[PDB]
Amino acid sequence: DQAGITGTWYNQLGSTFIVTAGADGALTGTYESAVGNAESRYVLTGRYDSAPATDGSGTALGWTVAWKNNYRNAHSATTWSGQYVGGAEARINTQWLLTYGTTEANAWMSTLVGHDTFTKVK
Amino acid sequence: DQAGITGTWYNQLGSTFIVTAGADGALTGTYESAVGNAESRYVLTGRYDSAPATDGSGTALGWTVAWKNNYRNAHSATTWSGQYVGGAEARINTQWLLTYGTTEANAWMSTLVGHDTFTKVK
Amino acid sequence: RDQAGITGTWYNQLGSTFIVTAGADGALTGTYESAVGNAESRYVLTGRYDSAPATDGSGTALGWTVAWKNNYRNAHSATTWSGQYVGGAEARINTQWLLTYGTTEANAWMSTLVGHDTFTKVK
Amino acid sequence: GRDQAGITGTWYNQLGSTFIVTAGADGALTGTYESAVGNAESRYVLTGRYDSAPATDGSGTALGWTVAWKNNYRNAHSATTWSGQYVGGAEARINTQWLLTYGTTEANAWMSTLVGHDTFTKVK
Ligand SMILES: O=C(CCCC[C@@H]1SC[C@@H]2NC(=O)N[C@@H]21)NCCNCc1cc2c(cn1)OCCC2
Ligand SMILES: O=C(CCCC[C@@H]1SC[C@@H]2NC(=O)N[C@@H]21)NCCNCc1cc2c(cn1)OCCC2
Ligand SMILES: O=C(CCCC[C@@H]1SC[C@@H]2NC(=O)N[C@@H]21)NCCNCc1cc2c(cn1)OCCC2
Ligand SMILES: O=C(CCCC[C@@H]1SC[C@@H]2NC(=O)N[C@@H]21)NCCNCc1cc2c(cn1)OCCC2
Ligand SMILES: [Br-]
Ligand SMILES: [Br-]
Ligand SMILES: [Br-]
Ligand SMILES: [Br-]
Ligand SMILES: [Cl-]
Ligand SMILES: [Mn+2]
Ligand SMILES: [Mn+2]
Ligand SMILES: [Mn+2]
Ligand SMILES: [Mn+2]
Repeated sequence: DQAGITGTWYNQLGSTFIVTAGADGALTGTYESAVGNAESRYVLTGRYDSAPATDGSGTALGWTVAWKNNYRNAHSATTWSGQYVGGAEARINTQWLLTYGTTEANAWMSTLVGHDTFTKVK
Repeated sequence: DQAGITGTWYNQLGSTFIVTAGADGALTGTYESAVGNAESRYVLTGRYDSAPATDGSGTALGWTVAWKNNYRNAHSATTWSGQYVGGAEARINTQWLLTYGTTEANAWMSTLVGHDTFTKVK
Repeated sequence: RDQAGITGTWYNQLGSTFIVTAGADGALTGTYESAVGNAESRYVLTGRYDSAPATDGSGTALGWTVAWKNNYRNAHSATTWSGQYVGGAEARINTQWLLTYGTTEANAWMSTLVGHDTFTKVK
Repeated sequence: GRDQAGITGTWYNQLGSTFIVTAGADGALTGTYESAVGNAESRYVLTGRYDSAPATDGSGTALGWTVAWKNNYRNAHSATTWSGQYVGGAEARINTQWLLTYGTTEANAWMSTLVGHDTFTKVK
């Protein structure tokens, strides 16, 4: 699985997800969002299942982007939770949560939920 | 900031969240869950907003546990998204997604959602 | 307004059947037939939509609840879908859903699934 | 219905919002919702369902309901759905996660839904 997951992915919004997987269970790389308060690439870090089930089940993985880089700071972070699905139509299917910083009065409105699909198709 | 986040946190389930924060925004550490297909400590990694807003809002952050250990492999990953609230009694408020590896037929049932609040006292 | 647009029979990606009638002032009523899970046949659904939506190209907010009891079985669970109706050439209802099942207190942490369903008038 | 009388009544969550509901013997939830925060004033219609024959075996009673945020004063072009369980006992509780969706353009649909969680008890 380490082969398939490593590389460059794109989601349904046009965002670019560059990731290296290491055989211990680590995800590293960068994220460029096509939408939102975001410009250029952002450090991403995460983990995946190093020894996944060989019966057809996807490989569970997740990663986090804190939306601060050398250009702008959106005071938020997104975590993607999902699974990688091999086969020729190699896909990474996620649900995500995006939290931005708030006062305590506004905390009830701090988190967005959504879902992305990535493939390696430019 | 890093002094504030770094340390040992416990959520409402009794889980143990050991995290180190770097100047760059990095999060690293170990997570011990008191419930679930989990045993002993799992590797975690994430990110946090290195330079939060100046209006008294919380610090955005998130992290991912892949639930493979030397002892247990639950074929799942959890991502936590939320914010660090500093003050006399510091708090991390989060929402999390837990995805487990499925076939494509059962993908619709692959992701639990919940909310965790971590404090510095058990 | 979108009363007629929403009203009808809709199908999601799973193959579930969503039969809904939208009333004059924002009521949703009808039945849901899941193609998956611990479910047989039609279940009662109720919901609300925004009966006076913006007209600035934005979707129409809605949501509804199914409890997974009918006369054939009881899955001790409810799902809520929250979403928007998008009109036009091919109408679509785009949703995210929360499925909660009964649990003890110490198992509450694992009570709720989340997912996304897209309904069209096809398949 | 089992918990048809416990569920029924006037609840409050952690934000101070007010949840006034009536359960029917076979599953229906009807009532009004008055949010303490957000783009809302006064009461909004709500409808939902609950499991009227719950396992009387440790488990909570699964339920869910919806508010569209339009009434005679405001229209916030959004809807919230709560799903969760009623837990009876000495402190009856309703613990929920919620999804709030608001009308968006197609290019902005990605940002259309907030998730959160509300705890209701029958004490102001
Ligand atoms: O936009 C970003 C950066 C990343 C977005 C990209 C996601 S990540 C998941 C998805 N997938 C993908 O590729 N891109 C997208 N941070 C803004 C969050 N919001 C701050 C805020 C504050 C207030 C508001 C509203 N909002 O109103 C109330 C007052 C204050
Ligand atoms: O248990 C875990 C990881 C432990 C983390 C606990 C969370 S993490 C968030 C929260 N916060 C905290 O501290 N602990 C808790 N992985 C197993 C997930 N379940 C897989 C599965 C498969 C099937 C099912 C049901 N489930 O039924 C259908 C058939 C297949
Ligand atoms: O299956 C159903 C009813 C139908 C749902 C259809 C959804 S609704 C959203 C989506 N959209 C669509 O059309 N159909 C799907 N209720 C689940 C009850 N499960 C109880 C339970 C206990 C344990 C488990 C796992 N489960 O493991 C962990 C431990 C114990
Ligand atoms: O607020 C409401 C209704 C009241 C909700 C009360 C909730 S209900 C759940 C919770 N529980 C509880 O008691 N009160 C709270 N409608 C706002 C819809 N949003 C419009 C919008 C558009 C854009 C934004 C941001 N917002 O970003 C900027 C760009 C576009
Ligand atoms: Br923003
Ligand atoms: Br499990
Ligand atoms: Br089941
Ligand atoms: Br608003
Ligand atoms: Cl106001
Ligand atoms: Mn808002
Ligand atoms: Mn189930
Ligand atoms: Mn599980
Ligand atoms: Mn936003």
